[PDB]
Amino acid sequence: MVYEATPFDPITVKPSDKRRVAYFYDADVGNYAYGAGHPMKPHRIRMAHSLIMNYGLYKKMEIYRAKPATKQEMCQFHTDEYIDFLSRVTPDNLEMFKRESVKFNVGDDCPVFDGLYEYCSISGGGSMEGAARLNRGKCDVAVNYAGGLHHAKKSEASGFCYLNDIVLGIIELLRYHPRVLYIDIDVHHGDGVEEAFYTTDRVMTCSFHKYGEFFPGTGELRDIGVGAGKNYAVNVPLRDGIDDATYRSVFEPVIKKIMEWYQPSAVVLQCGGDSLSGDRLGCFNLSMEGHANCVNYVKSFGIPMMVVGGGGYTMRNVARTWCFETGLLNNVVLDKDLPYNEYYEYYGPDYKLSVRPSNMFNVNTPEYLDKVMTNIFANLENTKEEDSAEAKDTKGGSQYARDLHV
Amino acid sequence: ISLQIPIKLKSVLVDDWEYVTKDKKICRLPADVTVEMVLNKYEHEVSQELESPGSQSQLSEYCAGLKLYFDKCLGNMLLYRLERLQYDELLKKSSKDQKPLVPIRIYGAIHLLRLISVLPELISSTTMDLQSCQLLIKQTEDFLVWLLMHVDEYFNDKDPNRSDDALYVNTSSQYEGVALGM
Amino acid sequence: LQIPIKLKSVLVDDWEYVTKDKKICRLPADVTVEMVLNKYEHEVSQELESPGSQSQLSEYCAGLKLYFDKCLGNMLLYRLERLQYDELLKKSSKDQKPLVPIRIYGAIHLLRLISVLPELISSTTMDLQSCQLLIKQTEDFLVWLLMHVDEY
Amino acid sequence: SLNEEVTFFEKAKRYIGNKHLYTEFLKILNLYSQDILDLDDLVEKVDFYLGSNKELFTWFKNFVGYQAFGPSYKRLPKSDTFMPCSGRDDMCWEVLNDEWVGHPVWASEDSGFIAHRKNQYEETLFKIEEERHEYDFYIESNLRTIQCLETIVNKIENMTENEKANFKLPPGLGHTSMTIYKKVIRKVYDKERGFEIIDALHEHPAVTAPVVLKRLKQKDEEWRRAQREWNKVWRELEQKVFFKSLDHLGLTFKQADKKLLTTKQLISEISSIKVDQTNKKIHWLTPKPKSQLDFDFPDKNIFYDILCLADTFITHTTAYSNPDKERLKDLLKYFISLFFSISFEKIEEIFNLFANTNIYIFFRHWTTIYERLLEIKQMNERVTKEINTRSTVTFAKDLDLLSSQLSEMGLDFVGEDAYKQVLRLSRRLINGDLEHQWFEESLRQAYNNKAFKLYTIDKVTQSLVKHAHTLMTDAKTAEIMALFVKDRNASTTSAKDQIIYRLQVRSHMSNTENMFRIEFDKRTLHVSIQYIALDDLTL
Amino acid sequence: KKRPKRLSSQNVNYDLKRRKIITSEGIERSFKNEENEDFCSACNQSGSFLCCDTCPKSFHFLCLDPPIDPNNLPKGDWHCNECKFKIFINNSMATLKKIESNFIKQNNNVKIFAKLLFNIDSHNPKQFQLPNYIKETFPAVKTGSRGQYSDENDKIPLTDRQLFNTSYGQSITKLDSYNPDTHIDSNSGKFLICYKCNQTRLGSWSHPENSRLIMTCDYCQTPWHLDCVPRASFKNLGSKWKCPLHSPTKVYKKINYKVWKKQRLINKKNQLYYEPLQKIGYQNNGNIQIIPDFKITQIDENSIKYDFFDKIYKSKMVQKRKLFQFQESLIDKL
Amino acid sequence: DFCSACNQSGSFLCCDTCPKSFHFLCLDPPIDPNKGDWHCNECKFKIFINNSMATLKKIESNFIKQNNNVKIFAKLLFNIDSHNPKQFQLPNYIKTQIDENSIKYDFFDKIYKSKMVQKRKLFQFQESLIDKLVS
Repeated sequence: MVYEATPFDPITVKPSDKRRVAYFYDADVGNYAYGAGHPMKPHRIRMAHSLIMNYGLYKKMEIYRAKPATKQEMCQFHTDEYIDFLSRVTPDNLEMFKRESVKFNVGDDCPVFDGLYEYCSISGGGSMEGAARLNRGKCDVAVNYAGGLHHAKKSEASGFCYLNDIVLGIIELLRYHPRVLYIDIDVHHGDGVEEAFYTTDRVMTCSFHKYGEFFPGTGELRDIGVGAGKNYAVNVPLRDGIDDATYRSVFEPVIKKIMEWYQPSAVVLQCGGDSLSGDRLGCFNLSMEGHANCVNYVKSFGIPMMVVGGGGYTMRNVARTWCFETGLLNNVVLDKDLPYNEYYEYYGPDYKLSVRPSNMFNVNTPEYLDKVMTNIFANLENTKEEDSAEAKDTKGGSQYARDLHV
Repeated sequence: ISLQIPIKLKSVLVDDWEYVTKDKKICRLPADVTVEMVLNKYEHEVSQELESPGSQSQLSEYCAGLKLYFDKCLGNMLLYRLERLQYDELLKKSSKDQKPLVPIRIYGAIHLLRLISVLPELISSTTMDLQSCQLLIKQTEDFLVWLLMHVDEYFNDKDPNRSDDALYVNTSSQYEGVALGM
Repeated sequence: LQIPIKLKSVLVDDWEYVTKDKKICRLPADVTVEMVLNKYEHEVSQELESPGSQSQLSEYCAGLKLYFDKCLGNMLLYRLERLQYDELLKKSSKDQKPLVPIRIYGAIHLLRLISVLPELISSTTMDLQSCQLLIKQTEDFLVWLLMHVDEY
Repeated sequence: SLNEEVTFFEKAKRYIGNKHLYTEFLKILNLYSQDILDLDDLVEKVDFYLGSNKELFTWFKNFVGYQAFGPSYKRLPKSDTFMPCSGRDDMCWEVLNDEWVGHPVWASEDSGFIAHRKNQYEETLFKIEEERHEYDFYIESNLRTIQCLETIVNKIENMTENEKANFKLPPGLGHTSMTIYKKVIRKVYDKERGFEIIDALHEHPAVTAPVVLKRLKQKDEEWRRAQREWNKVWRELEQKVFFKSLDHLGLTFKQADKKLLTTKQLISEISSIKVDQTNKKIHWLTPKPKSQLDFDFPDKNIFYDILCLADTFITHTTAYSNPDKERLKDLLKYFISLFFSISFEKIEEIFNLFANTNIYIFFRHWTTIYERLLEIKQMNERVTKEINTRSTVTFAKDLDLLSSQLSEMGLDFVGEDAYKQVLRLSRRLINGDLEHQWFEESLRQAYNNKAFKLYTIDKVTQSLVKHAHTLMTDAKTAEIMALFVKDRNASTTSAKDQIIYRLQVRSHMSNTENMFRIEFDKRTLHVSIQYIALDDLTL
Repeated sequence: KKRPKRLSSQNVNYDLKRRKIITSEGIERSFKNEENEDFCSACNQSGSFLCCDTCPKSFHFLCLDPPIDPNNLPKGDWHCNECKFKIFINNSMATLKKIESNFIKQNNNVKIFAKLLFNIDSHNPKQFQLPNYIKETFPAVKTGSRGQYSDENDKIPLTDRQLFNTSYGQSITKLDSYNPDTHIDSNSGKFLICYKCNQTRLGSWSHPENSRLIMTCDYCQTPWHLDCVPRASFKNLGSKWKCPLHSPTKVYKKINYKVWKKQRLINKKNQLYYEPLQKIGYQNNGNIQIIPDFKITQIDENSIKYDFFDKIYKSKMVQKRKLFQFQESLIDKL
Repeated sequence: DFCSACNQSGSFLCCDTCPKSFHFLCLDPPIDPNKGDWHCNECKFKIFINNSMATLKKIESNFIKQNNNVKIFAKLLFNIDSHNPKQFQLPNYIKTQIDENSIKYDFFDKIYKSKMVQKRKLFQFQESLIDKLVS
């Protein structure tokens, strides 16, 4: 109800609940590049998998290689012409699609590269297979670091995002789970996910982002919802450099009230490297410990949840955070020492599993967050195809990426 | 030469300019205030309320000339660059439905006001007898006064976010991408 | 602009009777304009007047009184009434007293002010809204005077 | 009630205090009264106007009898809704929306966005990450293509020749991917030749596949040895930039502390919190009995540590004369021993004070040095336990990946008290043998960028001794401190000597100089400052 | 010790990044024998163009009288609409006469619109621009760099203020450095005072966390704390910020709805006009200004207070009448 | 000759500017018939401010501001001496620092009168409810 300014408590695992974790990964997701000077690069997933494949975490969880989504599946939310354009555009014939490159906003903000359709299909199939496995009870927590995009609209490509696999996973979750809650904990607010469920009540979005004429420009205490979606779109705008304790104090009570009033049957988490320490885009000061503590807080209630990797521009920090999140989801803590992997020389000079908080000024005053939370809780008072729905995915357990050499 | 226009219609035109260029809005293709019915209503209202001393022939000549001028004037100096794409879409639809396009019947009175505002420059563009210019300007001023007499019936402000019939709809991002930047 | 007519037959009776006996034989009126308007104010301002502002009615009474003070010898008399006004001016001159017409004239002099009011209202640059409010106030006053023919 | 509703407008006018805002308030009231604005928006607007006046706004609410979307998401017409997706069933059609959409170009009014500012060290790190990502992406794509092609050629060679001649393959090479091998071929060959090489590999394997695999193996060997070669440069560059990249405030602190420690800055701060009560708000509980109530001195040994720092800077400075140096040291020692209860313990390692601006600025410098050193002392045990248990990873130690020539010049913080170590480092910088940049790097490595306030400890100590020299050069401040010495009698005889004390310090002061009352209680080591603007001056 | 000048590793590429010498490698023996300007003439805008050769003028693909899709271009040296006359009808053949005078005989009873109907096709297409006899009658509206509308947005948008030092030129991500500059106005050297909590909240150099973010309104220069208004950061792009102490431009009522799109300013010989007629209620539909065609009424303070009290007491009266009707219904229930 | 203020011919009254006949006992101003040069009331208005000074300046703008609590017409209170008065004819359709205190007292009196009006109306409604209840 009021911002209590409680200090950052340690990350309690509370192992009373044991969650069967299904990690979805494809070896082909890291072999696609946007180009030099571009913030988005899917190569960060490969080292996130490598850190996962170097802690012995495969002995506590199920690895999965999802079948990539087809045109009949990504068109469950996107228009047919957008998917038809995306499956034929390559960076050698853009002049033949000069109209559709600016119609669907595929220019310089979202460039064209080889395997773009393949990467989008991989991400969509991963999200779909994770949601189908969560729906049938085959897993307790589904991990989808291999691709996840919140900026993608119905027929618009924006935010270095092309295919909104999050809404596809939510749609898959919507066929059995009635009430789904989408939690966003990064900067560059998920306007695509929020606007895709703005006028519905069975799915509501909660985003902790940055406002003040940032890149998305969407997210406000007045952005609440229209039609049947009134009081079913929650935005918590934050200023620059919110630290770990401030993020905990602004994250835990609103989540507690949200699930004490909405009580969702499914959770979609959008953890990412956008709200981490100093990277190419983003101004938050939330370190590894607070970012993992938010997810561990979400893990404390034992709700069947989705964790989806989103942004990330500095691959070492986002890989460290995703590895610690995977370890926390398996009811264990990881040592700060980094094991020897294929990207041993990639990480920082300390070579430790830690993202250092950049000592910069925090402008999130207690009274601003107090009035934001009072407005949010006032808005919260009223809250009281051929092979779709497919759980068919390859096991992919024979592969390994663990290094046992010098 | 010179035209005197009511100030309320000038404010309506400036609001149209704001809605198109700044607020990025376009008029509704299913117009209920179209140029043909508005001109016919004006002609009948000024013809059934007074006698015919021979000036009604001149008024019908002016109405027919305005209709013929709006038939082919809409695609040349009207139609801001944003709303050109809707015009192309309806032209393609009309050509697909084997029907020649008549913009008098499917465009509202805002474009008629735009034509009236531009009309002095078109008058100065061509070489005309001055008495003909004075007569045409007098008829245009009388029609503008009549339009001011029914300003609320044909021009009403309504937010498209709160109502579906507001003579102005929002534009999708695909519309902005195709119409502007290409 | 037009004023409703119910009791203006008294006005034409006076118009016929000014040439006979002037319709008034007492140079100071027994029932002057001051107490007539005071009884009107004590009658309407708490019976039919809605709560809120009564300043429009008080300002109407004050403006009517001040206009009557400026209506001296101007569209308010007949020829015999002009002679009566000359006599009043003469008898108000030896005692140097400023002759106010409110305390010397009766309700018969109000009707000629109200009847000529729309013609001179239309004779000046006056906003139509103010004309509507003024004719509404005069209609109210005449309606109040309809049930008070004793003063008439 | 009685004679209150008539005075509401005058009360509102005197409360607003601005004529333009009063005219706007009257315009809002009028447009409410024209049956245009409803009661709820009127009450909200008055709440924006009156606000903190709880009684007036509550009476307004009692008098008036009072008890849908944001700046984005404009609604599209239903004509554009009918965009066939061919994948939407009834549930997708009923749970998704096609009318209310918002775009980033609409939220910024087509004026763009401002990216967050990053220092050039962060840009160097971004360049390093881009280069490492490009090298590793090329390495991994080539290695995956080599794995696929080596499986292909093994399956070629282990069988006979008739199906070796005809092994027509679809796109994908029997794998789940479609174009990674195409990308590798296009990168290793020309643009116009990669297509034809891919075509002949698809339509005619077993003739060209082993040769292209050998070529890719040679290219991968070159790429691997070059990545090994350049990784040393990339590792050495990021070691000197990473702590600079994290320290967003440290590189600007050299200018920020110089800009915001002058006399005018402290005058403005203390006058701002002085006027922070003298405003439209009502006066309650003798407002402003103390200007700030925030100047306590909890620690003690910090007194002796700052005294040692000042002694070292005095022995280093060549500005003041040696008798001036000795008299400055004695004056600082006596001022510290008299303003507090310290009886000059060894350093070998309610009472008021009415004074001018110079003593105030000098004591402000003393307090800010004390506050920075106390903030360092607060996390001393935690940072000592962290620096004493920083276990280096064994594989990084064996591979010589550990950071060299950063703390190997004696700038390490391991095995010693961190607060004493930073005190010794500040003393060495005061004499000058340690580069200021290297001191900042050592502090960043030790305290994890939490000690950017100690970057200019030498400069603030220089300002400290400079303002202490101003305490002993003019007769006015000398008379002020002499009267301060005469004021401290180890006893409290206040409420009688205070008035003539104020008059006496007024006789040694100008008629426009701001008075500062430096109060200090006998216990709890508390000092507070009263900013007097000569309101006590009755002349 | 960095020294990246040598150690070039040209084996792959001397360039730190990816030079194209691997593309220059050519082992392929595996087969082994088994004048036009740059703006739209109708638009004055950049982008893709369709350029004619007979004239330098070029148009956009959509801004043409027969608006053509870029995916199906007309082949055969397409000419502009003006160019569809010079080397075509009415200028090349059947010339040596004024075709405008000859056009009059084709149509009748359109004599006042005859030569205009002749001249309509003799001109190139052009986007609609409001002529300089309508828009200059409003002193706040302006024509943008692309012909866009502009009335009260943030004037002179930043062009060189996007680059600065590590101190953020437009925001407060740094420490207390911008606090004494922003909290103190340069006109009088006095601390700016927030309207909600009447204080400065300047904080201190020692404790910058106590300071609060404050910026003035763009119209009335009202100092407002960022924590006293639903605002996240500074409004320095797009439109000017408006503090909540201003009269609304357009409002909606609902019990379909009304808009009341303000009044605007008419500066054509100051035509806006003023008139002081009777007080105590006027039905002026807003558009007032305070003294101590488009008609701005003249209204003083006592008229406003009398109208407000009249509205309040009328509301009390109708409420009382509704209560009377409810009690009458209750007594007819018995 | 005639008399527009007498509706008859009668006697003659001369005027220096635009001589229009009247009666000596029926002058437009109520002054002594026996005299020097006399201007008509419309002529007096013409020579007051319409000739050379205060003509572009509108005195009506000052006149509306200087009659407090009398605002029903500033026009008819101004143009009452701007023309020569005539005999009344039956029309054809029948056959500072102290003004603020004063207006504050007037506002208080109006609010009080509204308060007794509200109290009497309430009391009447309450009595009506009472004697309807006892039936």
